[PDB]
Amino acid sequence: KRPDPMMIRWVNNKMGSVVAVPEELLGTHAGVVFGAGP
Amino acid sequence: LIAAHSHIRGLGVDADTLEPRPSSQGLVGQEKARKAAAVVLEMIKQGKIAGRAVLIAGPPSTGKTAIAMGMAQSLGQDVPFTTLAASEIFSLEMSKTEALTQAFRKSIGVRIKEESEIMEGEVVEIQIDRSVTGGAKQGKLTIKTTDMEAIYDMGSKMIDAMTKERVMAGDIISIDKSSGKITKLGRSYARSRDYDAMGVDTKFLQCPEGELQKRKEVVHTVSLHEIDVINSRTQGFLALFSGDTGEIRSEIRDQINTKVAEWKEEGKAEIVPGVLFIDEVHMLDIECFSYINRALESDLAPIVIMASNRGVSRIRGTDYKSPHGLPLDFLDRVVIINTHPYTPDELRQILSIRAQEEEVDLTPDALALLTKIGQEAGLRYASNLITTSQLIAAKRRAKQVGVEDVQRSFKLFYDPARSVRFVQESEKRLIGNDGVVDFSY
Amino acid sequence: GLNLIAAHSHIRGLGVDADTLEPRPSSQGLVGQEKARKAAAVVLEMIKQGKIAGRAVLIAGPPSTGKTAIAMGMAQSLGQDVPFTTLAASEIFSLEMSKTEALTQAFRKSIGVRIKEESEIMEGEVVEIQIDRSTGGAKQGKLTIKTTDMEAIYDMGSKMIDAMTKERVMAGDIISIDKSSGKITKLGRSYARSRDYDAMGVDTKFLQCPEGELQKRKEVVHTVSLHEIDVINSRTQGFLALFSGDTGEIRSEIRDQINTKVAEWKEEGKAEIVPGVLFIDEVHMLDIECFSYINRALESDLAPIVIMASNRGVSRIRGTDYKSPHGLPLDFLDRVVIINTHPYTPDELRQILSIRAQEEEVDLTPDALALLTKIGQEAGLRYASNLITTSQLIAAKRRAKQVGVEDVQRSFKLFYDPARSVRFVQESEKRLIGNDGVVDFSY
Amino acid sequence: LPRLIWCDGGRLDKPGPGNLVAGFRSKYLNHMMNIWTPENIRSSLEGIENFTWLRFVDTSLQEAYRASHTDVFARAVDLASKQNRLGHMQIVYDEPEDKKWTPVHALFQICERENPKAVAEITTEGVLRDLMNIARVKYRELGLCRLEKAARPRASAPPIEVVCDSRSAVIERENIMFHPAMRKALFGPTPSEIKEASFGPRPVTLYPPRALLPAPDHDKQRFTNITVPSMARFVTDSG
Amino acid sequence: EGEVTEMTPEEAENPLGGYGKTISTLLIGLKSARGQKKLRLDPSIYEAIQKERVQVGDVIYIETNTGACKRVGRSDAYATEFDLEAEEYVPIPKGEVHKKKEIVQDVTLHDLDVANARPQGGQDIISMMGQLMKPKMTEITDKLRMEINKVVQKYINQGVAELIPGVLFIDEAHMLDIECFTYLNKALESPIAPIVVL
Amino acid sequence: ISEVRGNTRDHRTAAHTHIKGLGLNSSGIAEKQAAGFVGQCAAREACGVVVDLIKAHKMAGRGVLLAGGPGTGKTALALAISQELGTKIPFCPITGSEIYSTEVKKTEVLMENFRRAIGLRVRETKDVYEGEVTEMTPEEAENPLGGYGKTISTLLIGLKSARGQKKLRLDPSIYEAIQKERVQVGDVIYIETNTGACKRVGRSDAYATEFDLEAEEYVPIPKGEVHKKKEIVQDVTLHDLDVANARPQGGQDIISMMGQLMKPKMTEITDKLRMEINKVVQKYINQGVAELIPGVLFIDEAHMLDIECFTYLNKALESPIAPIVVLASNRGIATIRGADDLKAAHGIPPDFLQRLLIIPTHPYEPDEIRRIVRIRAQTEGVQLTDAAVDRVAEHGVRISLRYCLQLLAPASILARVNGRTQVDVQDIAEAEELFLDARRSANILTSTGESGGLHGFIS
Amino acid sequence: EGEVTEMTPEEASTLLIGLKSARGQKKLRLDPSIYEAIQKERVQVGDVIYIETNTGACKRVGRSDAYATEFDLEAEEYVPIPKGEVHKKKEIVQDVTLHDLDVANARPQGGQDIISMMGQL
Ligand SMILES: Nc1ncnc2c1ncn2[C@@H]1O[C@H](COP(=O)(O)OP(=O)(O)O)[C@@H](O)[C@H]1O
Ligand SMILES: Nc1ncnc2c1ncn2[C@@H]1O[C@H](COP(=O)(O)OP(=O)(O)O)[C@@H](O)[C@H]1O
Ligand SMILES: Nc1ncnc2c1ncn2[C@@H]1O[C@H](COP(=O)(O)OP(=O)(O)O)[C@@H](O)[C@H]1O
Repeated sequence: KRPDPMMIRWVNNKMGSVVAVPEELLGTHAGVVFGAGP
Repeated sequence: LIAAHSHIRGLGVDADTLEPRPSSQGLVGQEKARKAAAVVLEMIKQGKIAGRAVLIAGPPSTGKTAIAMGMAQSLGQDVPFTTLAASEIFSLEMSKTEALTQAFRKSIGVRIKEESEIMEGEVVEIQIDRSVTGGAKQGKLTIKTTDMEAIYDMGSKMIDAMTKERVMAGDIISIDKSSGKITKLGRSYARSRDYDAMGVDTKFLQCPEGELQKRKEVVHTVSLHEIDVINSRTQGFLALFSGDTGEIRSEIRDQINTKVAEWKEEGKAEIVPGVLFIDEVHMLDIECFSYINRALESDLAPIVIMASNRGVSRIRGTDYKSPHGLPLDFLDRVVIINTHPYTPDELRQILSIRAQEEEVDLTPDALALLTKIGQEAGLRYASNLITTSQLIAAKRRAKQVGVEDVQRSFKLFYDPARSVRFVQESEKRLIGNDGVVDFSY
Repeated sequence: GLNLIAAHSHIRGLGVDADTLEPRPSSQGLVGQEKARKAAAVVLEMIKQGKIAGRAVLIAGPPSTGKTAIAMGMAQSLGQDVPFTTLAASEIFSLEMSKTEALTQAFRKSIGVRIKEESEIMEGEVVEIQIDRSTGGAKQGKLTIKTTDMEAIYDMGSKMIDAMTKERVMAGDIISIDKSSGKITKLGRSYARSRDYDAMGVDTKFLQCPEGELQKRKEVVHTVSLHEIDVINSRTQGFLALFSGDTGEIRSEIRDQINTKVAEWKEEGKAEIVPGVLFIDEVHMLDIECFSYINRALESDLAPIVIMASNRGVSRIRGTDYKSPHGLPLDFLDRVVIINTHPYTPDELRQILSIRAQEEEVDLTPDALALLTKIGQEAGLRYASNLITTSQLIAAKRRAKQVGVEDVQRSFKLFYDPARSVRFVQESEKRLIGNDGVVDFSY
Repeated sequence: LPRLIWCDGGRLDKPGPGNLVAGFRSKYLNHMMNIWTPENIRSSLEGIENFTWLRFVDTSLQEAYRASHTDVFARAVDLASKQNRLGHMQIVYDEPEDKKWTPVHALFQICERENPKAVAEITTEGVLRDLMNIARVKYRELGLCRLEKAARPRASAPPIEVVCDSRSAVIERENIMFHPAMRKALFGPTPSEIKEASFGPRPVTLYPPRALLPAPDHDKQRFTNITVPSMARFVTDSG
Repeated sequence: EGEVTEMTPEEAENPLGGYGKTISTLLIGLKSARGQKKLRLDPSIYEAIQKERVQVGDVIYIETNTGACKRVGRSDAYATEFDLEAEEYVPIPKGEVHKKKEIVQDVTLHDLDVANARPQGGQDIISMMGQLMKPKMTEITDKLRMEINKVVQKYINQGVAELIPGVLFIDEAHMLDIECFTYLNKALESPIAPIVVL
Repeated sequence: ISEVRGNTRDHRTAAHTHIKGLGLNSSGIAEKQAAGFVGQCAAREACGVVVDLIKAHKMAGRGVLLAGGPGTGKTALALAISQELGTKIPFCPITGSEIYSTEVKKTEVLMENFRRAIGLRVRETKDVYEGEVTEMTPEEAENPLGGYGKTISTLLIGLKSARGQKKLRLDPSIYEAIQKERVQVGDVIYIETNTGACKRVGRSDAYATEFDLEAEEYVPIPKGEVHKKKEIVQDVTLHDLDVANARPQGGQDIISMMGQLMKPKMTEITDKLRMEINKVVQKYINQGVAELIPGVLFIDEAHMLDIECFTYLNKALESPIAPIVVLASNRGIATIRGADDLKAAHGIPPDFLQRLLIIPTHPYEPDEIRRIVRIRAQTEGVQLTDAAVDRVAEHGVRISLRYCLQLLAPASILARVNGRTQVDVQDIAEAEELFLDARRSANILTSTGESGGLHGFIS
Repeated sequence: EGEVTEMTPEEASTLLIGLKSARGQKKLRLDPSIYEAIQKERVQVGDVIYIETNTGACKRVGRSDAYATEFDLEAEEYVPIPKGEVHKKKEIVQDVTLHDLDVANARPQGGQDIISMMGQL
């Protein structure tokens, strides 16, 4: 299985929260906020 | 706040015999009118009769509004009770006829029954996927009771609601699947500490128990007018509240009348006929009355209660005078209830009730003087002096309203009869009907 | 058909000799009114010649003397070739626009611009279509089409393939193509292919194959009124306002441009101007502001002829508190000629009732016709004409083949005429609501 | 309609051979002798002259010129690409030392720089927020979004069309009656635009930022008069 | 009709329109109990599907008369409790994907007048915005009424329609005015006027 | 940017600028000359009870009538009531002329003003973080998700205000707002805790020199704390709630946006909305988070209302949430504006007149006029000789109070253009001859307009 | 006025358009904005077009009938090539009024105001 190239995932549970980003979006402008721009 | 009819809390009649008590539920006297009104309440509560027009007539004061307001208080919440000042029918947005049609149809309720499913549980997990630079959204909710846990798919509308509501793990939430409303109720454990800006701390709750889903019957009452508005439009249902409806086409109302009959026989709806109270009806014109003649003839007509102060008076839009200000072919359709001027023993009781409602402690001498003033100057004026005397008594730090305070109130504030004398005594310094006046000393 | 029998359905024209304008005593559905029908015949000559602009004619006479009948006669004898505008004066009182705007629009509807345009048009039965979609569609395609006289293949351009696939053209369809624009209209389905049409219910009609050349230069004649050109130019889809009617008060500089543009087309020969006629029924319902407008709207070269009808005596002009003949100000009546219509004699009443009975489906005995004629003299032509329908329905209910005196007498007894109904209100006065609003409900 | 009227200069606004007025009048009345063009505005921008206020209404000479020439639909799309920043200043520039700061070029935008709504969005208990939402909350609580339609139009039609045997008329029908830019505004970005906006090295704006068609008031009926039978009817329509 | 099995847009790269790209067609797969089709839809029919919020696995209805689309529900193949929103789970449509239905309709001439005065049936932009603007009566012209007489006359000549002329009852007719009565003198001459009872 | 004007910031003066209050003792008895009033002692004492009625918040929909000739101080008394109450209490003044809108039925206009006169005060806490963004920094998660290139557990933002610096350890979901708002380092933002999102105010003017040209405005750094939590008090009329519900403002769609670009006509709002507003307002009052502030609707020239307005006010005044309504009239015995054959006192329908507390205002004695002249002179800043005070007061007695008061400003100018700071009889005698009163002007109309053919008045 | 012979870009947006008549050819350097006007008209090579080069108006007159047999059927309006000079210079005296200026400055007019087709407001 591989995640959707265009969708960023937020998830929250007992441990708190994470956001996970497709490697297709790292190296785009969307990656910049995660420290992983062009 | 206290208002003119706040003490009126019913019609004051025996529910068995319909006998009016001489004082009850804030109403005093008027026993024939109160008994007639009690019979009209039975016609309303039974609902079988359509379009009976009742006119409460009498001189000013004498409780025509008070009795009509007593009826509203006796019907309770489920039944429609539309009140019109007859001056509201004149409009720029719509014709007078349309304004009357809307007010008639506001007075008929439609009690829809729905069955709905609500979820309720502790949120164990929430997951949301968002597109970059676009509207596409999807997600999953993991939700729990002491006895179930399940994972639900979420659509875009749910994801908007979930974030608007800031749903977080450990929250207790309930979701009406029919309306799509989400509400939070508390938390199963403390708000987690690592993150800043996480918002106000909730109520505590223990986890919900039993099944996640449950079914719930829910009942909604809407007017025929509200159905008219919803069905005349694809878009713009804000007209329910804004006015702004235009003149709704009659073939829409034909369809709604048919479908509501179908909904009733189908058992989807119970029709609930209420009343239109038209206040000071002599403000309607001859075209309004000609419309109402036949609006009354529908089997969806409400019972129409009316009030008039008028004697033999000119009909509006008309050359000629008629009793009550109303035309005769209209009055042929109308039964009249008559209210009468009060006895001093009735005025004393009404003033005592007003004083209690306004929380004012009259001395017996102040009440006697106010009763005498009530005979000479009118019930409304004497009721105004109660509030005035209370203020004056308080400024002199008295415990109770004395004759001193009523006399000073009477001195400061003129009654209508004394004001008319003041006007007659100063006809040159007041402006005349022909506009002449003298400003010089 | 759709068109039912109405009050004027028997009128087919003016009943006048085309050579001399002499009216015949009865023809084309009009009886009598000979002096008035001759005058209306002279007005038709003025209209059809188009030379004179802005004449106003008043038809003046008592009620039910054929003022509308003569107006229908003129409309029917001009036919569809000329703009005829039928205005009730009550219509000028719009909430959408001012009275003078509504009068301008009525005048502008009554002048036509006549324009002649050719198109090549291709019409035939489809023998075959093939289309290649590769897969985005419409890459290429071929049409085979025939008449009873001719057959051809056409290579199709991709936008014609879009037209063909939009209108779901299939073998056996009889189609016309306006090849100057490429709209295709499915005139029908050929009978020779009836079994190919498996999705068509038994109610489906079928045509024979078209005839002659597959391609013809058809010539179309259009007439568009000045009002249509005005409304077209008022907003981005202004022509829709010719139907919904929500034209505002269209600005006069638009009209002045259009007047210049049409005079240009006339001198270039691109178009012809066809002056029509405006009919204003019950012209006395216009007010003093309307009349002072009409005074000068008649002075234009783009004024129609105007024809007006009034029942009124010396009567109050609307919007003022004084009285004038026909209900019309003398200021206006100076620019008008009057045609006067008279009451009918009994033999004219007999003839009109006969024509009305033959236009209706009514077999009428001679004594019933005599009785209805006497009722006509005493109760008026309209009441007697209304009794024809009634007596037929009574005769039919008793299963009778003819309307007899018995049936007319039931009708006369059941339905009062105006004079009997006036007597009824005078005898019933206390039980009716009087002008003072008083009434007594008691026995 | 004949093409003489509908195509060949019987329409006053459309230039061509046989309509020599329209091209002149279009240029001179909308640009040369037009008060809202930036060269004309810039002459009147001072003193008590008629554009003196423009300095303070938060709009450029270019924006004033666009708003005077585009229609209220096109302007409403342009208004989608804009931010309520003067309302955000009400949240931030708040203390007495902030002196109710406002950009001086936005000085006259008083009623949006201060109004209660923006504050009610931000307070932790939404009392004034809920008070401003009563009408739509009540509407949904009554279920009028979900109750079946009790009426619909008995007949329905598409718009009337001009029939003219010219290709230009057919092109114009597509340009106006199926207007691409209005449709694109209503329904929003295409799938490749969402990809091209999302995978690029730098952000990029979209012609509308979103689909601008409103949400339907009725949750099940939406924008059509089609109705579908249901088990409730099926049980009850046989006695 | 069918369950939507696949749904795929195809795009136009408009160079200089300024609105950016547009969608040139949609390809959609509809499956019924009896058979299956793939439809290459016109953009204006895809806009109807966009308004209806259709997704793969929905059951939909497409009236080609209007180009309107109705979402009937989710396919029963997906029937599950575990969605927060109250979906209509519906079975796969029976019969062929493509159907023709015969319906008998009762309309008045006024319903036709109004339908063509304020159009709402197409998927064009005028029809679209006409569903969003406030309802409003308008002074419908005699041109529209005479045009609709010709439309109805063709339905009659085609045999698909029959005329049912009825009656107008004007109660309280004394409340009319001289302009109304003058107008009835024109209106009652109309060759398809009703019977009028005062 | 803007050039501040430094020299002067003094007030203008209008007909009632001297009225500062009702001028009453703590016992409520009127002082014979106080707060700018002279006389009217009974009417001021009655208005003093009216002030106490309003300020007590017990009662709804009581009516008051100020009755008396023109110039007898009725609007002075109304303005004094508004000042005794102070600006926290709503005060909605209209003339009866203002009710005849072209957009809506006049009873809607009356009901709008009726609910403008009712205030609501709501107390809430505002809770936001603010600053220029000093830093943005992800934290990787210790349990990264499979198949994803990065997993972020926290998103740190540094916020700086003029008064501090703070590291906000935010929930990772704020990436959504940062992308959509396009937040950079050096942009000024706030984060609101009721959503956890952020909004961008602009770029900090600390960066205004980053480029020779950039297309954005620059905004100052917030001069508050970096974390702003405080209570805020919001005052709205119930009419503001009507409009906020009937004409929602924030809509993102094309129809909302076309709406806010077009003429925003008022609409005939329903009693169903107003009743539903009242019922929810009363919920929050019972919870104690809001408090109702019943104000005053003052209707000047109330004889301009017609009988349809008055019969509506019957219903309006009977509703439980209603202002105090004050009417003023001077029209003697007069025809009701909408009922051309009913004449009544004050021009008020007798049916309605029974509701009102009536306060009469009487004429002024010569010495009261003279006292008002001096109060008016010292308010307009005019300095007079005592002979000039007498001559002005003589016009106040012989002609009208208003006329004599109006001569003070002309006479002040005529004095200073003779180099005199103090106005004297010579100046009054010129002002009164340049500026006629009504009656002397009417005598000219009677004398010169004796004929109209030429050089005569049009009549 | 001529048959379009060429539509070549010459800028990073400026075209050269070639126009033909029975009496010769001419090439025009196009301003980027009149090019978009020509592009909003559905102009292609082989079409006949009219241009007011001073006012910036242009019209597609049709497709030249030298292309009439591109296909045997296409939904297209084939017109003869212009028989005159491809370029014409005319002196026109144009009248307006101050009210035409009022109207033009008060509201977007004509093809600017497309939403006006909805009527009502
Ligand atoms: N019989 C009664 N019992 C109690 N209160 C009364 C009675 N009659 C009148 N009132 C009160 O006195 C006032 C005047 O009566 P109202 O009903 O307004 O008279 P009207 O018939 O003119 O409407 C109201 O505040 C009402 O509550
Ligand atoms: N000379 C005539 N010949 C034939 N029919 C006539 C004649 N005069 C009147 N009628 C018919 O009698 C009826 C009444 O006359 P009409 O012209 O309608 O009245 P008015 O003159 O008041 O308009 C109409 O149905 C009309 O067709
Ligand atoms: N008692 C008073 N003391 C001081 N000034 C007064 C007094 N009464 C009236 N005035 C002033 O004289 C003028 C007339 O009073 P005003 O309130 O306008 O009369 P009204 O409202 O009755 O027409 C106003 O300029 C007012 O300020």
